[PDB]
Amino acid sequence: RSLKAMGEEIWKNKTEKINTELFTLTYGSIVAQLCQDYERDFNKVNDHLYSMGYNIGCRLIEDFLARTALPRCENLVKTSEVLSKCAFKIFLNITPNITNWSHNKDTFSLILDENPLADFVELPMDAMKSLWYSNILCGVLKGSLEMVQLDCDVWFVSDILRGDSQTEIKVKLNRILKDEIPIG
Amino acid sequence: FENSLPKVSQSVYQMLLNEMVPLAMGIERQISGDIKRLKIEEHHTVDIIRSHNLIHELYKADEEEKEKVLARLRNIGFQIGLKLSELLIFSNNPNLKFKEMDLLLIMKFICRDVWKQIFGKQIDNLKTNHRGTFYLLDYDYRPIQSFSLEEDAKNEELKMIEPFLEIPVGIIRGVLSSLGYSSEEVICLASFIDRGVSFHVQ
Amino acid sequence: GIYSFWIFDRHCNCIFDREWTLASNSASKQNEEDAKLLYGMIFSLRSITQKLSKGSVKNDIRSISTGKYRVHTYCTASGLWFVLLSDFKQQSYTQVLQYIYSHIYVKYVSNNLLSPYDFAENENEMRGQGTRKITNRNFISVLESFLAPMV
Amino acid sequence: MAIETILVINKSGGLIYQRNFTNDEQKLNSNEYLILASTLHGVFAIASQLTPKALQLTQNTIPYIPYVGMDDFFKEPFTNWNKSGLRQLCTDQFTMFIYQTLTGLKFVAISSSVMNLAIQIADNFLRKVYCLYSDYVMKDPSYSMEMPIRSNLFDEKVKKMVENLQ
Repeated sequence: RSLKAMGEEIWKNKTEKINTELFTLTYGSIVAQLCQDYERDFNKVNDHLYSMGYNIGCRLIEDFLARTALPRCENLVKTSEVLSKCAFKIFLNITPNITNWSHNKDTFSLILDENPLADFVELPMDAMKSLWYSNILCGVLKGSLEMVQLDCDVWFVSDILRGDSQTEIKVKLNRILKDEIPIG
Repeated sequence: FENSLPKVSQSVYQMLLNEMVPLAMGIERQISGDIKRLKIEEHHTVDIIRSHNLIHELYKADEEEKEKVLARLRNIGFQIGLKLSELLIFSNNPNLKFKEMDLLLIMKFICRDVWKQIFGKQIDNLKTNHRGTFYLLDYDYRPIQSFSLEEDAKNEELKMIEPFLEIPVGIIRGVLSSLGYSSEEVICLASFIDRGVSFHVQ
Repeated sequence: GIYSFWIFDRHCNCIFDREWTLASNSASKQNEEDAKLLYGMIFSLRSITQKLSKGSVKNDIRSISTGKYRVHTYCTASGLWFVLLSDFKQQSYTQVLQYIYSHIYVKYVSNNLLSPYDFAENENEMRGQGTRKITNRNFISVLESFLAPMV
Repeated sequence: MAIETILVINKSGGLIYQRNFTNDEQKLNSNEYLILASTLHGVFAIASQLTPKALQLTQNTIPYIPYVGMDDFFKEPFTNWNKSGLRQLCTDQFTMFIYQTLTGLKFVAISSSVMNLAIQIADNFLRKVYCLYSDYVMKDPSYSMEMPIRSNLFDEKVKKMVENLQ
């Protein structure tokens, strides 16, 4: 009944496979491709990762809505509820936590505990200060939320791999999309 | 025997596997060496294409640029194949030692375990010419069930499916070159007999 | 009873339509007859449903019954509509329409990279009258495999 | 079955009568009921307009009599004047029962009960409120034609009918 109960409930009728030894090294191999093809550029790789993320998030939102039938969200309470309590539950077997909203509640942050996209990577010295790793997630959280009629913008703040501070993602409502009704 | 160790969904991996191909087309057609879209970032702009238009750009691709694409697909399959084989090492399969003198004994490894790990099922048939040429078979290749053919235009649909086959070419090439060397290895079609693709190796 | 079946869009274009009694399945004499005015009916009764809503959760329309026929409908959260017409012999078809959404549209259109996701090909004439293609080899075959055993 | 909000519209315009009675609350009523009544007036014509390929006949279009109310108003099964027109609407929170009359005048009962026989008891109840409309508004000399209902007597003639229903 609750959004915890549905997100845990889909794990009794979801086809599954191993989270190490596949799906970590897929992302690692494509980021190795982007690193070696741009001659170790550290910011264009974020752009191409965010592009491929936007495309996979726009293609993934339909499977999320068909897997559990839910009404269209409207604020950053229901999105902050639905994300952290079923979406990463049924796609990554994890659950992040929500903190650091503003006074008008027009933002929040997305502190993640066990990111399964970067398990024992330890990025080298030059990439440690000018590269973000998990930009496929920021692309997904742009492209998924842009198709439920909300413009959005989702950005990393810090992550474990280069920094002592945790893995978190900042996010702004950036207005609500207007559905276009008439003929003209 | 029944190991229940941590896991994620099959679907997000299968669709990431499917969008590795327009990732390769996007990384080649945009190498940044000096209709599309545009997005808004903070003091920053990206400009993208969508996937099916890029597969249609592969339909209008240059011939030498097409084989310049297909080296990258077997390269990325090669990387994930050698690393995935290296993790299989933890399994401690008792078949093989090194350099594969008995080549079919590790063909009895790949069909039993590697295709089980990537695609959830065994390779259903393997036929053996004894000159090193081994004849793979599977009735339903798993990441092309979701690729819908269009209405009565299957001659385009074959040409737009078979560049997704270079990833398991990379898989079996990478697990062979994790065990020592490189020899010739190609694709087939093999129209199935009861309601997908075949592979040759040395 | 499944006399007709239509698919609408986030950008409000009829993108797929099926007519019963072995009628045309293509998206071209059946084009724009009932397509805009059926959108006007579903949009209007949805708008007065959303205007008169109490509670935390807004409600959505399920069925519209006439004397002749009955209309079952289903919305997504992304703005895509499944509608179907029957003749009062059976009760509500929201299980059937959600099975269509969960087993045919996602399996052979959305996660199908090879056809586009529902959209207008970057038109400024995305306000209406954009004819589109949700035709496939296998989508219509599994759809008529499911739908035709009930009549 | 159970009726919770009553609406009487014009045959050719915005509505004449509206009561959100027996909901012990305040909901908005000002100037959006005219807009929604005009859209019901439009989409009755739109819902009649499209034809599925039936091409048969009434082989029908007649209920019975459940003794709804409280000497009733009629003791026999009767007939219907909307063969091809909207009859109910069904949502999550409410079902709206509509019944029009042969002169073109329609009557709307928004019912908060959730999810065949409901059509029978609805058509019987709305024919009875058509009878009280004819017997208590059309007889009034102060009531001009196609104006909002001002009769205080029609109020406790219908409040007692609804509270006799449940």
